[PDB]
Amino acid sequence: SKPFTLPILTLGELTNSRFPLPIDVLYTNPNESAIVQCQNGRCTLDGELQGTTQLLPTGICAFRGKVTQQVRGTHWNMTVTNLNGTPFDPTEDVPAPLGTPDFSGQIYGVISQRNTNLPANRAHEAVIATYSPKFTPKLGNIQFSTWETQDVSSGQPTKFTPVGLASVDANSHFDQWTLPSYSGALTLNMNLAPSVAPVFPGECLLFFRSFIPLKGGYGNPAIDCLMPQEWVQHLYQESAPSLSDVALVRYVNPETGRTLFEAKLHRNGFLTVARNSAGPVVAPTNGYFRFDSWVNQFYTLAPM
Amino acid sequence: SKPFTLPILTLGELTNSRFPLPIDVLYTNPNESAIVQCQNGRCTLDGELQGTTQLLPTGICAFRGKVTQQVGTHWNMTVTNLNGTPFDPTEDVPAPLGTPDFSGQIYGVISQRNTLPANRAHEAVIATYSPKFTPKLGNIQFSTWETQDVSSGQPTKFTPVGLASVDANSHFDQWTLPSYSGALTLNMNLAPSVAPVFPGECLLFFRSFIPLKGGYGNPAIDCLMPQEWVQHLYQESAPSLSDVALVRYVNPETGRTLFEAKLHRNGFLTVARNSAGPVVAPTNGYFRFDSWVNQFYTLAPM
Amino acid sequence: DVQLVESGGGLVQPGGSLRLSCAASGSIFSIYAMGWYRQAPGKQRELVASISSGGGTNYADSVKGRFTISGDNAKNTVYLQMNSLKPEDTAVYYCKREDYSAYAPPSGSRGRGTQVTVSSH
Amino acid sequence: DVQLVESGGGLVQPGGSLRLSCAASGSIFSIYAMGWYRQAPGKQRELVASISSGGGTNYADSVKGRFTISGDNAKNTVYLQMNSLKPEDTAVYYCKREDYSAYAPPSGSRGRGTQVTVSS
Repeated sequence: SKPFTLPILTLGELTNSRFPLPIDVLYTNPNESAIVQCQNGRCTLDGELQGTTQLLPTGICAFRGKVTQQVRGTHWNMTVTNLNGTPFDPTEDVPAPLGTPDFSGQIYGVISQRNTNLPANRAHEAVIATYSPKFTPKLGNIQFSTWETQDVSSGQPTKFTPVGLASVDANSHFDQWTLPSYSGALTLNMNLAPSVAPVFPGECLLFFRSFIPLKGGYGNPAIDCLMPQEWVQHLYQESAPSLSDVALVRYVNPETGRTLFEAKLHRNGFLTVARNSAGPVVAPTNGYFRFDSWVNQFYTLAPM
Repeated sequence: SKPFTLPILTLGELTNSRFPLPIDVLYTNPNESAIVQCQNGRCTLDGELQGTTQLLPTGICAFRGKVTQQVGTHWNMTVTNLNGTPFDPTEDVPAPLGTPDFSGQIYGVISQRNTLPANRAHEAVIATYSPKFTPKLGNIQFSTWETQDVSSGQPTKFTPVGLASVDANSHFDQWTLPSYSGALTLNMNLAPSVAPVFPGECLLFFRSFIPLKGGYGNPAIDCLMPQEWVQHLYQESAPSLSDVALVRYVNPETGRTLFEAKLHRNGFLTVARNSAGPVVAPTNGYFRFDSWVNQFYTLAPM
Repeated sequence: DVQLVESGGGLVQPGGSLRLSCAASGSIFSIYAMGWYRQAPGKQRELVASISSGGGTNYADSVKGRFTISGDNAKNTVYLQMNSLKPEDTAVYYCKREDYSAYAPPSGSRGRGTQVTVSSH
Repeated sequence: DVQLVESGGGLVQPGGSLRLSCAASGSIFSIYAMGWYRQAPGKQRELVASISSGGGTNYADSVKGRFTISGDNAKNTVYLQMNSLKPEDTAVYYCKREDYSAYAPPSGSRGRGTQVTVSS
């Protein structure tokens, strides 16, 4: 009969659960036509992790494994393991190794190696195209490209540290709501966290939005997550039984005690608000969500 | 009086608070000669952040600001607070929160988004031992392999990845603090040094291995408490009921106590151990808070 | 353990107006939603209007613009102002309340209902 | 409150041995530490030996190797086996217990003490 709670961390004290970034703004977009079915940052209110969601902030969009060999530039093939170093078992009921990126694009980062007295080391910038046919993490194998042409070692322990995107040009295929093909071509994704949507008229999804760095080119790309990584960590530990399908939360200014607005926090781990407008939410950065009650569909959210 | 608690996260579900890394092993070194006074990952048991400690995992050893000019290829950068507000040197902190708390050549990526905006990113190195490393004065320097493609007066972010080198001339020492105001000025508002005050006891560390850009080595970063503990203690703000909390490292699968430790009120662990090196323990183990004790309690040998 | 006392039922000339009131007492919670359902003769129950403690309101499309729901929190009472009534609004009107808690599932209560008849006769 | 019942005091021939016992009852907690202090004539209080619920033990340097402390948890009792006693061990021996909780500060109790005389 443990009471349900949320972290009392403010917006400026929260981290994106789909990419290692601080939360920048709250965001809505009712006109979104795409299916919202991200796999990272997915956790039920009673603490069940879903999709490819794991607890470490360092784990998000990260890869561990070993380069097997070199294969449009300098490309490398890499077997991927679980983040804890154990081999990935494709027969597990997960879409891909936990922490695998859940969107289409050219993910920019650093590949580093420490060889199996003192071991030798190297690190270089790298790009992983998650839309590519050779992106098959569910099969335990992915590909990455480097500006560096030769200084990558085969058969040695390898780590990918995500930094941002390589590009958001048309030919870079950045779409945050398009899932990768985890097993590659002509196979379907499996064990996916369910899609999310508002089921009541006048409501839209509320996102925690972070802006993502770019290696080059023009753009201000953003990543929207359903719940911050701190919420995932919190919900998992508490494992508080959900007493309805919807928790009523209020976004509160602690300095004034004023309720800026209220939202529904749904069982599958996402928020909805009564808002017609799209774009960022004008609110103080020291604001936070407060859990006030378990409600049902008879409760109607006040307009935002 | 709100009860004191710890996160029930296991060792493999924890992150280093001095560098953005997963916790790899528990570690002791009784023969350590250096003074242990790290500034990140510092939090009292009742939730008071100290040193340069802030809550975001993305904030650890990160910098935010603007490049002023070029000075290999070196660049000068004014540093702000991580939330984008200007750093006020008169605040009672050693440096902007998140500032690196050790000597070395920190390797990472500098990225810029112009005030659709243009973008660029390049690998960079920050020498924290350098005279021109003055975050307390709102100014630091970084070097790049790239010779020209860095823009002045544009918003700049540093994403830490690892170390550039641990060679002798790279001056890596995890227990040597930077000179935050540079030469001939003393660090101020530092989190206090930590040590065992009881014979037969040594510090217990959460150890993470840190990547290298090149060269030979297996360098590690030891923190007093993982970042998740900092976040947890800060939110709870539970009153400390004595000066030492007794914690047990528990195997949840078997219910067995592997060992016990003292969690000191200033936020660090000690154990009764004669040996140095990693601690042989399951990675699904976790620390469990069992009671508030005092100096009359003697820890069982590890 | 919540009690609802309804009032304001009766016969009304078409084009006229009526005001329904529902007062809640007993084990009520600060967070709640109160509303009205109706059952027309030879028909099933349908939502008319509801109001929530946060200030949100919900209306059936059939009564939008004619009916207004509101509340006086001091009296723990909600009101249904029914204007521009037509014969098709003839029904039994039921008061419904959901009481919400952080520590328990939602708890529901309902009223006995009041007859509202709209006719020229 | 907690009560401590001491026993085992008296006169002992030098080189001989003595066993002290302290039994705790009342509002005791599962996590604890029990120990002995002593006060020699014309001297101040000193720690002799203590034992903690986790199994850790602490000894004064003056009695290391001669004295052994132990406990029987079923009886909530600790024992001090004092071997190879010498005249300088002559003192009043006091039992001390600290009871520990997750929800309260440490609570202390103490015993009346027993006289141990080593001579002739």
